[PDB]
Amino acid sequence: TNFPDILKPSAEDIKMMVACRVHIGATNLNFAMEEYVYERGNNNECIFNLMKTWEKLSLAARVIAGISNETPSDVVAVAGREMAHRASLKFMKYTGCTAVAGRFTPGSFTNQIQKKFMEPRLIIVSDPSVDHQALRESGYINVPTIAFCNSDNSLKNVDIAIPCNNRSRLSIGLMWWMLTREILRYQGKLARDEKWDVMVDLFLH
Amino acid sequence: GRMYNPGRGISRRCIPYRRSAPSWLKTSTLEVIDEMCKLAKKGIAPSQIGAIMRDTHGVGLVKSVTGSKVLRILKLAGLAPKIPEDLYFLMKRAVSVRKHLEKNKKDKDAKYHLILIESKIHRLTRYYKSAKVLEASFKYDANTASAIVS
Amino acid sequence: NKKIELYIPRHCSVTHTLIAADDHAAVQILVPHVNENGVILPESTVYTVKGSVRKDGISDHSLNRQFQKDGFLKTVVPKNMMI
Amino acid sequence: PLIEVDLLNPTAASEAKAHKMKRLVPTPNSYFLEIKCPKCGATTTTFSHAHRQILCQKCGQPLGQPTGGKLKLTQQCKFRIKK
Amino acid sequence: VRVNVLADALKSITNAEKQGKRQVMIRPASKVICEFLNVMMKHQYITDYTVVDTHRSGKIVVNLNGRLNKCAVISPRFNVTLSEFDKWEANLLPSRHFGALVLTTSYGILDNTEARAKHTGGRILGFFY
Amino acid sequence: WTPVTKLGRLVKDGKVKSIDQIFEFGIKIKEYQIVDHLLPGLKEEVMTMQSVQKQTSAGQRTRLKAYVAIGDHNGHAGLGVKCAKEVAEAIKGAMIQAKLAMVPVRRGYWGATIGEVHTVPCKLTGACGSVRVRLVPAPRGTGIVAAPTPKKFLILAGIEDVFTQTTGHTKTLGNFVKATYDAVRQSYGFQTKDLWKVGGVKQSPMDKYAKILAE
Amino acid sequence: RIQKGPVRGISFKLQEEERERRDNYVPEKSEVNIDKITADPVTLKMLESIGMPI
Amino acid sequence: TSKRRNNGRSKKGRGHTQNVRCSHCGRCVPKDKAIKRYQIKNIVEAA
RNA sequence: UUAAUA
RNA sequence: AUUGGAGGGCAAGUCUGGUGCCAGCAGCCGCGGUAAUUCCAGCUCCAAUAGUGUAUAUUAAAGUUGCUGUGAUUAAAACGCUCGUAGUUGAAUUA
RNA sequence: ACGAUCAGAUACCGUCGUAGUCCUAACUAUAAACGAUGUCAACCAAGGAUUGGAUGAAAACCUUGUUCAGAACUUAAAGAGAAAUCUUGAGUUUAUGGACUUCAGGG
RNA sequence: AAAGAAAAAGGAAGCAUUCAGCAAUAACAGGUCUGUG
Repeated sequence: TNFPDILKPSAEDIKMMVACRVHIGATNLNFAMEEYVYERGNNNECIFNLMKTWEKLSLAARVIAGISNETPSDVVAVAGREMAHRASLKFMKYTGCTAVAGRFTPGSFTNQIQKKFMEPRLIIVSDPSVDHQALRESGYINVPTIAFCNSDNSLKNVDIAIPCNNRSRLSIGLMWWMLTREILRYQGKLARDEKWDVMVDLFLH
Repeated sequence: GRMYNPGRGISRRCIPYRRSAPSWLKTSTLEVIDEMCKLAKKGIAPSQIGAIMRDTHGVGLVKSVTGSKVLRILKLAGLAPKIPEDLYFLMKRAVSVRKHLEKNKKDKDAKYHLILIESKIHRLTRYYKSAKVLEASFKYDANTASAIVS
Repeated sequence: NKKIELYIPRHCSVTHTLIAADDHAAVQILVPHVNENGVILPESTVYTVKGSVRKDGISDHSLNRQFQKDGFLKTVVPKNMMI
Repeated sequence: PLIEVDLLNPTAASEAKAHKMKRLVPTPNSYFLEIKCPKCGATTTTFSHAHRQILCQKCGQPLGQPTGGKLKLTQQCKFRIKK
Repeated sequence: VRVNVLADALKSITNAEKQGKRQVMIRPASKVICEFLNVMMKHQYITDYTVVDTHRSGKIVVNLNGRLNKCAVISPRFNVTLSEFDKWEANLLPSRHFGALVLTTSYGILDNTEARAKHTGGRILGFFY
Repeated sequence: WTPVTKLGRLVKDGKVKSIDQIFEFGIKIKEYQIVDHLLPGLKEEVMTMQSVQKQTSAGQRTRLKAYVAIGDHNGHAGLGVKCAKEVAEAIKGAMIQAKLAMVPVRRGYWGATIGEVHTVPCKLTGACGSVRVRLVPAPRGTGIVAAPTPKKFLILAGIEDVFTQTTGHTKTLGNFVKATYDAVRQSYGFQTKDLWKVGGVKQSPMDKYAKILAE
Repeated sequence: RIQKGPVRGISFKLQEEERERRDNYVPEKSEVNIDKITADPVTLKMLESIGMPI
Repeated sequence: TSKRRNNGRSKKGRGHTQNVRCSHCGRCVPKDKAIKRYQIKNIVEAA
């Protein structure tokens, strides 16, 4: 069907995610991401349902691979926090989708006379809290957005949200790596039955 | 909200969605009537009479067992008081405040609340007369309510 | 003779209301279909979200109901909200 | 709330949390129970939120003290909820 | 206090659709509220509704489908004559093809179109675009 | 010439043949040359030239503010504002802004479908500041019953018959036109009974032509 | 200042080449363990809820 | 108009508060509107 | 400390 | 073929002669202190036309009297507060 | 009433000082008596904290979950407004009508 | 951490080395129609 039997995660990915403490959120829970949270922790820390994290991740990868088949440059991935600069750059390397690592200039999506006027068809943001500028410009240019949201994040101007930890380098590096691996798999460039050559430590900061 | 002050409380009772008697209740209506009429002779208000049955005899609602309300049963048995229960308890409060007001002439919050209490009495008496419960010759007098409400 | 309407407008997939010509926050998400091997297909399912829906911070949940309805997600939205 | 749930079929957990009247069909939180008096074997049926001192049906051994919202049964009184 | 329960219900429905909600709850249910909803349903402005009995003038749950711009009630229900239908329609409906009044008549609670066909006037209840 | 945005590239190639195609998918217009390419022979009408002033240490800095309205007589219109130190530059800048602010005007019939379309489909209210302008459909014979200020705009939108009821400080010529443009702007956003049908699935020009544009 | 350390506004060919040699360096033995794992007891609740033990 | 939402006071579902005297000019100010500061100092200067 | 007017 | 006007409201002159904060125009804003687009005249043309100006009053404009239909934090305007009769308005429910 | 200051000072500054300030009885009936926001009722975006109950967990008080009532606060790309601002409304109003009372008509 | 600052030494010269010239936007109804065919 639309979610065939081949897209379920292997036990290793769930093994890896717990090893990178992806499932652990923050203390305060936003109303929008109550569904993703499974149960409050012992120390009042949100614990995300890892199955729902993967289901959103594959769906996000399917959307990205659809646009990126024809024109990879129409996907823009921004990473405000320094713990995601390497991950976003590595994503740019293996997919060809334009990446923004440093500070996001407020107007690079709307100022057409500006020399860095970039017209995307999709935006990926590592953190709605940090990259609010890229998020808010999507409301002026008619562009859907994908975000890696923690339990405290504001789910405004985002359309596909990936509930995960997005503070620790292990959590940030893994999700970008897993997103890139799944993007290529949908693209067909990577057989689903074989192991990717590049390991996660290449994405870590 | 409340009639006179700006308070707004929703403290209520929640009748269950079962108009019939519960399965575990096996007492017949004759035992309920005889016990409830025995309490009526002891000089107990119908609001309190039903409570005693609910707490002690497990008869929480009387319309569920006998099919008729508490006041209607007492009217049939002749134990219904001449002055309705809610009007009597309001006249008892007005007398109580007025007695305190005799020695304490400088109390201006008791004079304000006595005004509110007596306005309630004239609102209820107006309703009961239209409902034919009270004869039109009834009238609340502070020089008279002391004896009838004692 | 000449056509009455200048154009036939789109309907938001969440609120089932028209998308104004000036609504500059209205997105359009294309979800391609996959074959049995997980490799996507040229065809896709189109989704539309009105501008006001996105700004309230509710478009993500509203889409999840639609994604789950069409089968792209299976165990995301619980039963009591699957309306 | 921005996220909305089904209104005809509310979950048991949500209905248990709601105020006794703001439920779909309002239900009381009280119940009728029977207490096993420690002195004898008799059982007395009584309300949950009783507003008076409750004694055994056989003898005058007290079984509960009314405290503004629920009977405070003694530590040695065992009760079962009548269904 | 609650004087017009139909006013409370129709303001609940419009507020629900302005926010884009899928379904709304109306606490006091009446015959007039049900007949008003049935008129709207026949013109396909609401999907359906379900009346839940609570032994206390129970509740109504209405399902909305992106179509009811505004449903409103009209304060004191003026006695509307058959010659006054156009004066009311020209005032309350956006055009001559879109809206529909609602009137209570001896033959039931009807809209202006089928009350005109039955040749009868009555007190006006409300309208909906 | 020399388009910079993706839609500007598409229209210059003659790939987006209709301005209504842009309005369907809500793509923003950022080149005034796009509108000139898709709507040739537009008519110009300068509503007013009001002069504003800023107090400075040496005196007053007078600039001329131009309100111009544009739009072919077949259901399109636009209002733009620009203030500049010269009349010539104020009108030219406002003219550019008017083309960028193009909007579709939905109009219908009054009582029956006898061609052609002449009046607004329903009652529309434009909410500027204190000024509020209401538009009511009218029969064939009646012209635009309105003040000269919004009548000039309503002519350019192709609305031959309408009724108006204005409220507020209509002497504010800046807001008077701005309220008329607001009432017309939401004509296609109001869901009538005839727009219930979803129609058919269409393809966005920016998605099906993305391969050519990038390369 | 360049000899002491890098400068934000200065970027030359030598600096870029040094960055590429060091960032692409990948350890032969990854620092993610396989035969140890191990976490607190409440961690094991989700592994068994998911469906796999350790 | 209203330079402050709270009118410059600390007043709420009260509506009369007692006066306190200013420490310098001896003016009467309401207790909530007064600018209250606390001082804890040694009776011997650092010299 | 005092400091009015056009 | 006359009447009124030619700064704006409001269609019509930055034409020429006198007049110089005087005479005066001006329903309102205002123009006139010697280079008057507004005074007094000459020419020209603007509106209506056997009619055209003025004054007073009615009506519309006026959503500036409000039933349709107004406003009340700061523009004018919520009684100091509560009780209270007339008046107005009043939950669901009956084959 | 003095003494200062000042051009003068019937004032601000300093000293003295009658009525008054205080209690009882009786009048007076006005305040920027202000939230400059009438009373009742329905719907209504995210929170954190607090006062008083109810109810589970955790050994009167503290720490947490739910819920009722109260005085408030923070955020809004949303609604409204001429704007300031309002959001426990000043929102749901030219898409104009839930009930009632009072008041205003350029200075 | 940076733009930079204060001695001291060296130097003819270490206040931007010192002193000057040119010196933006806007304005006064500031002076000159007795400088001008």
